Amino acid sequence: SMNPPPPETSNPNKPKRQTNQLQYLLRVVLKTLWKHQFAWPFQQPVDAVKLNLPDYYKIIKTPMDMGTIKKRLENNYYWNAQECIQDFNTMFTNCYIYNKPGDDIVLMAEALEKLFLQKINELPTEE
Ligand SMILES: COc1ccc(S(=O)(=O)N2CCOCC2)cc1NC(=O)c1[nH]c(C)c2c1CCCCC2=O
Repeated sequence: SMNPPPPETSNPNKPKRQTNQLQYLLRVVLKTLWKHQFAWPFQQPVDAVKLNLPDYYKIIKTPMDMGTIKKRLENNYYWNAQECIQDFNTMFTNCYIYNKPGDDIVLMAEALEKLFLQKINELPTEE
């Protein structure tokens, strides 16, 4: 089976804005996770073809990854900070759905999620 197309990163029909919360999500939250030592499994969509995981997209129907989130922020895809925070949480939830306690990917996701929470708990004030 094929990979699905990656999630849309630009919608030409959506209005666009810059906010301090969106700046924080890209330049502080995403950036901090992007340069972490456990970021590499989460920097792009799971390639179930090359990795030979034919059941991944039978189990994961809302795939999400930091490469997609990064592009969404850079393309002003998100109007509300909540839309971006939901994508991060979907990415982590997918990991814990597909994988088991003691898996190396689970320990990596847990460390990244701890850091995500520390950064998102300092989300700046809304305009
Ligand atoms: C054995 O697994 C890999 C081996 C090499 C590479 S790779 O970085 O060398 N490379 C990626 C681009 O295609 C060429 C190979 C990646 C991965 N894997 C991931 O990235 C990844 N991420 C998640 C979220 C996941 C996974 C796979 C584990 C279970 C599902 C699962 O939850």
